[PDB]
Amino acid sequence: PHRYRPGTVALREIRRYQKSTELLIRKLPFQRLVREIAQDFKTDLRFQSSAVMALQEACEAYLVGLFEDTNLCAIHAKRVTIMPKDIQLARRIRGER
Amino acid sequence: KPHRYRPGTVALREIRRYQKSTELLIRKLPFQRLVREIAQDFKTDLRFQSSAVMALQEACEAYLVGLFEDTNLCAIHAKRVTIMPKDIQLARRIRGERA
Amino acid sequence: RAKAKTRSSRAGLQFPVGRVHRLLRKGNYSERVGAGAPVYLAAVLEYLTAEILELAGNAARDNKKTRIIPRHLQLAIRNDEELNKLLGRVTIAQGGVLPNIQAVLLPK
Amino acid sequence: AKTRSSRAGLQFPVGRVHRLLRKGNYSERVGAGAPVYLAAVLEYLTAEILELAGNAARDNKKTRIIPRHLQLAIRNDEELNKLLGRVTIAQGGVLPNIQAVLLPK
Amino acid sequence: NIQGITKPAIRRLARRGGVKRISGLIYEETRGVLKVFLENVIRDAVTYTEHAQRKTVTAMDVVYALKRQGRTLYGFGG
Amino acid sequence: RHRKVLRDNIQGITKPAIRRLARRGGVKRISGLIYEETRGVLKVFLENVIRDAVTYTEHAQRKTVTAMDVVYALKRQGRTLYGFGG
Amino acid sequence: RSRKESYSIYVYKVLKQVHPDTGISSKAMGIMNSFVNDIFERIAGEASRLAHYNKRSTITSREIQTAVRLLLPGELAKHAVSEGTKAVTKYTSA
Amino acid sequence: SRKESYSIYVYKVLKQVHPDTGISSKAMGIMNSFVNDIFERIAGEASRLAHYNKRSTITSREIQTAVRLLLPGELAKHAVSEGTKAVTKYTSA
DNA sequence: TCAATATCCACCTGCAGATTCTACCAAAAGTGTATTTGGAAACTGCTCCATCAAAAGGCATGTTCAGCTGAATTCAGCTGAACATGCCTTTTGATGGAGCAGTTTCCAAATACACTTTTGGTAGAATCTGCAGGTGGATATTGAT
DNA sequence: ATCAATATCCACCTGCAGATTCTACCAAAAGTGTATTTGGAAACTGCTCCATCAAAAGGCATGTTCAGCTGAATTCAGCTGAACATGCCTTTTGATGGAGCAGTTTCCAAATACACTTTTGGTAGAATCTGCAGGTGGATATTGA
Ligand SMILES: [Cl-]
Ligand SMILES: [Cl-]
Ligand SMILES: [Cl-]
Ligand SMILES: [Cl-]
Ligand SMILES: [Mn+2]
Ligand SMILES: [Mn+2]
Ligand SMILES: [Mn+2]
Ligand SMILES: [Mn+2]
Ligand SMILES: [Mn+2]
Ligand SMILES: [Mn+2]
Ligand SMILES: [Mn+2]
Ligand SMILES: [Mn+2]
Ligand SMILES: [Mn+2]
Ligand SMILES: [Mn+2]
Ligand SMILES: [Mn+2]
Repeated sequence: PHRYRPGTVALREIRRYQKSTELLIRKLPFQRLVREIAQDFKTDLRFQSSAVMALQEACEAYLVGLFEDTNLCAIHAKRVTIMPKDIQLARRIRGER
Repeated sequence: KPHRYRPGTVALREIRRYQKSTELLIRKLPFQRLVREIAQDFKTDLRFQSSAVMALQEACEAYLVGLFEDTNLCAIHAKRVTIMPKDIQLARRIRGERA
Repeated sequence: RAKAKTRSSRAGLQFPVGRVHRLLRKGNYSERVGAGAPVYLAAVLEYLTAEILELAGNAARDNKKTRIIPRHLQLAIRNDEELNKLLGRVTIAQGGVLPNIQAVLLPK
Repeated sequence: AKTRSSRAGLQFPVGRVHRLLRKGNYSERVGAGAPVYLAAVLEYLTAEILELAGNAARDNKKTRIIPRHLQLAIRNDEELNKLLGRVTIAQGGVLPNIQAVLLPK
Repeated sequence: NIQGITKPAIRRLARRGGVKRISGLIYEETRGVLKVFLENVIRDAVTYTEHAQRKTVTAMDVVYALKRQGRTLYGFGG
Repeated sequence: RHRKVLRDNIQGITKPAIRRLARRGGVKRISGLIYEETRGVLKVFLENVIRDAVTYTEHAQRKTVTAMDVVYALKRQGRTLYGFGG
Repeated sequence: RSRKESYSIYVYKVLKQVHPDTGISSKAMGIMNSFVNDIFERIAGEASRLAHYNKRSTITSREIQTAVRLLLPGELAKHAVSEGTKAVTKYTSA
Repeated sequence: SRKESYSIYVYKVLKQVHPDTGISSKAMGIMNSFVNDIFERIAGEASRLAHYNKRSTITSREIQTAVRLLLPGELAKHAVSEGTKAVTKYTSA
């Protein structure tokens, strides 16, 4: 009848995922999101399977990168919890906004 | 009394003033000296078109001003109002000028 | 021979179609350059310099000046979402910045 | 008839680099040494990365270099990291790194 | 479909990014960013597709789009 | 034919000038340590631009750095400058 | 004396068309030239790349058009594309 | 049909530094991207360099200045030597 | 420190998806020729860069002083983590048909050439004028009382 | 809820530095009559992309505790802003010598354009072999006590 304290398992996951390289977003859901968006620029499109993978890789490398800068912004404000405000500042300094 | 503006009032007066104007804020000669020094340490016996020095000063000031905007956002984000070295460092790290 | 008509007037343009055509050939962009390429490009450039001169001219008027200077170009660009993005990584010498003070800094 | 690579003492295709420069619309003409020089530069950088990725593999009890290994060699090298600072290596993950303030104790 | 991108999957991404604690509002915030990222890239790719007069988006179209957006990817033809 | 020795010119970027730049950048309050970090940051910025500019000067086999050298040097660094194009 | 070309003459014409009353300082004209040279570079560059990705050795108004859609944001693109096309169909009408 | 890549060359170079090591396909793909990218970067800069200086030919001098402007400190030095070493050898016998 | 629960870490092991090999044709790359021509000397005509002299006032420097800001200390209401529970959406193949990249095979239209002839542009000159820089009255704005 | 002390906002001048218009020579568009090449066009031909199916089985969606983090409140030492006195050194003008950019020609050494001859690299089956993914058993790291 035991539990790990808040954050212990979090650190454990940081360690696991920083060690691996597998894509972290489920494939099907992603392929579905991709085609939906594309459908708005041109209808009835077909995608090489590798084109969808390239997209998922870029997209996941971008988010992982964005979460690093966001973590830094949150720590800057003496917090340990990231918030929309942190993603906002990071994207602002990066000049994405 | 004499009269004394409260701290912050003149600073705000300065922001409005400098954001209204477009002239360079760093003195010409000192800046030209800084360029010749740094240059000299790279290659000797160099000369500079007058335009080149001015192009450099225009670029440096546009860059510092822009860096202070970002630095200012970092301070505010930490719920402060005074920019500190750590803010300038956070901005450059996120701008990828040096993770 | 026949009347000498500039390609610009032939395209209904102010910008130099001939000049732009030579720049394409001499810029090492491709082996060959189509006839309509320099016409289409000269028009896009002209449209863009007309869009920012329209806006700059207004800033000039707003500041009660009749002569457009660099600051006027900055205002027109940074105040226009689209041009600001197009030139988001460009710096305009002697243009300054837009007046903008964060709310938190104003007297409470 | 011996290849320009062997003559230049390289493993990289000088002939191909020459053809690629001529057809890439970079300039009107191309000197004979430019393909040689360029190919040497490309070979050297290639050896630099493979050398470090090979090491990264060895430090992993692996003999086949994979994407993760190329990522560890690059991000763990100041110069290579700067050169590829805006590049993303698919399937290479990220360097293990946890901000101090986030540790327990 | 954006909701297909789930909380736990966003948690994982966050984790690889070294994030320890996550505020509840981050999930919806993340989808918005994810969506702007994909729209900007896909749009650029489909433009390379339509130009090559194809009906199939190729890995290369994506690689060229990414390069344009300053997100150069290695491993798919460049 | 000896020009004097150039030393410590970074101190030519004075406290007042940095305060003005922060002002234009909209900064209201400035920590006492900002001034030395700023000079450090300016130094790095300048060197990279001057280094690249001087590299373009030498490749052109000139002894004079022109405004174009700086313009190409800035463009290389994704810091494009308008107004000195020639 | 190797004459140095510029777009000043045309920038000035276009200026008179939108603001008959308005003038332009030489520095501002300096900035406008940089702007025109920059956009030309970006468009031709992208056009160059585009033609190359499709084993095409020639850059046509079609390459310039896709370059424009890729480089310019939303509305600015829509309008530039219209003017571009309008100029081409007119030019071809001899 | 046919698709030329730098694979055999990367592989040859691999064996000279790590005779014992192999390389997965996905990794080979990454090395290709790497070589194409650096190639484009160097060629592209040499292109500008020649244009700035009104020259119609890209010589080894442009490739070298390009390398200097593109690669970080030590990488530039070493790359520069390898380059002139290869050109030297090529110009002799 | 105990003691238990759930995590990691190792050393082996065996099948299987990739890898590394092995066996052949065409584009590419290397040659031997004939022409071309880019841009490396060899001057030298003039920009414009480096320096010096002198005077003057805008501004940097260095202080005093105390307002109010950053930083340290509490505190407790909630948010966000850890988990056990229950369930359906993603994953994994295998089949099959079809859409559609890649090609081959034309050729009429569109480009590049060569060179002559015809001007739009650009380098000053000369002529014309915003507006920088000054200067006093509103009009406010700020801050003590 | 004034007032007094200052800073800011404006409209009125008007001669100087620049901007705009006037003039001429080319460098370079525009015209034309060939010579070449590109790439749009049907017709096919596989390659690989969607569907359609099924299971299973993770992996995700829900609720329940409650640990411990964030944000609100207070307190105050002393940092950093505002105001001043001083007088340094950047600015502003002018003038001059001369380093070194260009601007011209002159001419190979080196690159391009060709026509062939020979080799190498991309393919499409062969012939292994590196670890992924489990197993088991042995300390670890956490946590509640
Ligand atoms: Cl928030
Ligand atoms: Cl700090
Ligand atoms: Cl065309
Ligand atoms: Cl060469
Ligand atoms: Mn020195
Ligand atoms: Mn010649
Ligand atoms: Mn003093
Ligand atoms: Mn006190
Ligand atoms: Mn406070
Ligand atoms: Mn509690
Ligand atoms: Mn005329
Ligand atoms: Mn005035
Ligand atoms: Mn001389
Ligand atoms: Mn072979
Ligand atoms: Mn294992």
